[PDB]
Amino acid sequence: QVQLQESGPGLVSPSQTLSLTCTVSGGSIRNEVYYWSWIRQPPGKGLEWIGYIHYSGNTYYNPSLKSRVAISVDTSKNQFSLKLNSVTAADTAVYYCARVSVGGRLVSTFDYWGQGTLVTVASASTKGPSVFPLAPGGTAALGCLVKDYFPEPVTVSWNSGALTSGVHTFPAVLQSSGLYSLSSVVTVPSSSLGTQTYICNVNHKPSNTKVDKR
Amino acid sequence: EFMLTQPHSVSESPEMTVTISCTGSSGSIADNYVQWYQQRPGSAPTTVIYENYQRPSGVPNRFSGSIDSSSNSASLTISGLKTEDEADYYCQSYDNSNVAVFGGGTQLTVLGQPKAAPSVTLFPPSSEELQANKATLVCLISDFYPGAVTVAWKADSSPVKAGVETTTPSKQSNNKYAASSYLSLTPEQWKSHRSYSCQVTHEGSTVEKTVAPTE
Amino acid sequence: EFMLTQPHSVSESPEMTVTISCTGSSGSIADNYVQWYQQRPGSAPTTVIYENYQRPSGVPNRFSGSIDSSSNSASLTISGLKTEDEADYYCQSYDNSNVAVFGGGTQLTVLGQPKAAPSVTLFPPSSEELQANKATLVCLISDFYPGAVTVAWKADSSPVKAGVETTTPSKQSNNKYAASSYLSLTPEQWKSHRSYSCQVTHEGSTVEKTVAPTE
Amino acid sequence: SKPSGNYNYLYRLLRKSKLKPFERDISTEIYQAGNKPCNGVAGPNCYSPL
Amino acid sequence: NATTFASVYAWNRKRISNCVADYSVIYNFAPFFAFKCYGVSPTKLNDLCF
Repeated sequence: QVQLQESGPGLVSPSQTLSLTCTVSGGSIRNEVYYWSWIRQPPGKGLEWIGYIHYSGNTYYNPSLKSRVAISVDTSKNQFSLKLNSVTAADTAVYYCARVSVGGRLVSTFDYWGQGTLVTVASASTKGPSVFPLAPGGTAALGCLVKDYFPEPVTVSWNSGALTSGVHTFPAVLQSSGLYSLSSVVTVPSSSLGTQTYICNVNHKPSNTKVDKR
Repeated sequence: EFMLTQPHSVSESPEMTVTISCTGSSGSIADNYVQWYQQRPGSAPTTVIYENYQRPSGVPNRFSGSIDSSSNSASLTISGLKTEDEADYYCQSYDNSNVAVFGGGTQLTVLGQPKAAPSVTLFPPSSEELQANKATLVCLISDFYPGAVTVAWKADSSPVKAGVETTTPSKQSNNKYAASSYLSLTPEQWKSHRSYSCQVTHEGSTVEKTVAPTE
Repeated sequence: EFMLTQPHSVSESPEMTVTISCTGSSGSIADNYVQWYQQRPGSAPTTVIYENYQRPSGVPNRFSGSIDSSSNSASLTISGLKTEDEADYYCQSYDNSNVAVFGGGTQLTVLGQPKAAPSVTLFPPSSEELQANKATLVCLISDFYPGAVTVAWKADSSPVKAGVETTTPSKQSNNKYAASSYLSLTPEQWKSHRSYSCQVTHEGSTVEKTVAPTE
Repeated sequence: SKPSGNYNYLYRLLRKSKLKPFERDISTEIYQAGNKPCNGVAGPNCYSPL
Repeated sequence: NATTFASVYAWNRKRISNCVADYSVIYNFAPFFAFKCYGVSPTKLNDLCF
């Protein structure tokens, strides 16, 4: 299946150059759609087209962001990157990379999209994530707490993805001190104490931090 | 430019026809192929309409529309609205200078959904956090349809003086909301009080937990 | 399978562009070359078009054609058709399994040909046939343009129906028709009558012979 | 010569050196003859061994 | 690297003579969508003379 995945630095400094990398799998850039674009989406807002690049060198950038957007492509690794110089605090948005169908009559059909990443360009209160367990009838409930993390794109899991029935997640919030908090719980029967222990897993993408705790 | 325009939100009862129109403030909308995309809460956008009259596979037949250059409006009709159709929609076209522009977005809200009572869940700080000379209470709110739900905290005689953070409610994938609350305090204050409670306020109802740290 | 289908006949005025069509059933017309062969009544076919665009030496430049890839069909056209181009044409192709398939053939009919009159001629039985104890009248018809020409026989004073045999009219070498009529009878009946007459029915005219066996 | 094409018989397109008398070559590595490496894949200026 | 090419009905005609035909420039640039050679081989272009 044709799948796309966003990657790159998740933490950018203000007034510096932003960098991202999109990974394409299941197709060749030079033949599949001949064009691959970037799209950003602010929190709670709509999509915003940035620009696409052709493997032969044809490029088209957004007029509102012409002087800052710089796009390059790799004709061998099947990957394309995006550069954004002179970033501002308002540029924090959930970036995406998608493909454009050009083999037809006209350019259209934004069919496939990536997973997205919330690139943060703020450098204040940069700290590492921390985890804390939560205290736990025919059914039982328990969860784990994650706080003190500034980078928003964090990932959580339970029992390494095995038997995730009853797992529920809640949205995050930015505290007044400048750190986010995340909470997730799971509902399990009381007779499930024999196997499939209640392990909660976390993974901090911008720093590769992985902590396992019960 | 090719700046499109969409209404911010639209509501309609299920089993009815919904009319959605996206207008192009600049340039003839019929000069290029106009597309429509759907983005459910917490998911990637999905193509709905292409070539202005065609629909790809997998999309139900409830999505159709047409383009009128004389009124520069992108017509879109939703026949037989249901709960699963509650998602965002974006009209997209292309400028004459090959500049792709996406619409401002439109939040389709299913108004005919029944009422729902908010669920309350509270967890006291564990010993692993108390050993770090800190404490934080985690309260959970969900299963509530109306957005007028607020939060409240008390400590056995009165509200808590410490700072309290409240999460912003958002739609889930199952047509429901999600929220949470946090309260940070010192372990000495957690031990020097009799009980703490997370109070959730709803229209004509309220539910609390009242977890006691001692005994 | 590549079954080339041709129409039955086609007609068009001379000095113009006369186009003959030939459609294929299935397969792919671009895999194998299409050829056109001209065949006249009483003669072997002759190659006219090969490699779908080429024409051999000696053939006039009026013969041409093209291949329609949108309908996987072949076509034959004559730039400035004249009277000598009136003949049958067969489109031929090949199957992917090395199988040659010939078309059904289309009869080209020049509409601009003028009318003509039948050349009725009747021959009496000779002395050799009479010595052979038999007799047969030969009423030859030629140079007649229409194909609906019928025959008739008359005795000395009344119509008679003997063992009459009538030939089917066919094209000549000069694009006209030819026919023949036969009437066999015994020599005693041939001598017992004063005259015999062959009648030929033409569109707008009729010719009789009235040949007498004696004197 | 099957009607749908008989692709069972293949011939080597090119090689960096000519074959010696009675020298069998069964290599299936992607032959490269351009100014840039092919990394074992059929790039814009890369040729298949067969 | 010209600024404007002529139309297809009036295509430009240019002749090369009395100069070193270093074909390495098209390999160094290589923005091409397709590349085919007939008669001669793209590997031995610099090894032949015309």
